[PDB]
Amino acid sequence: TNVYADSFVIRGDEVRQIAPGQTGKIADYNYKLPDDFTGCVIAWNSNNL
Amino acid sequence: ATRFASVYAWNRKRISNCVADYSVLYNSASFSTFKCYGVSPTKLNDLCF
Repeated sequence: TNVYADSFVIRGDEVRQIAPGQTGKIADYNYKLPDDFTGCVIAWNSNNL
Repeated sequence: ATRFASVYAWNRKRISNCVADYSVLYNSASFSTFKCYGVSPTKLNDLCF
């Protein structure tokens, strides 16, 4: 019905926090996913940019 | 601690008769891995052992 694309940059060690039910400085204070999340999470190294 | 024990002779310290603040540890963000089994990291501070 609709699609929302969210984009941001984080440390490589923080990518593991971008998942439903996660906690930590990023998940708690920056970007929280719902318990019943239905989307996809895509991430890649940007040390070149 | 300045020097840790060798894993074959892993050190153990009993913690008892004291008040903890696990939020100071978890929110330190200094640890690469923080995994809990049978206890939630956030609720850990609202419990007694």
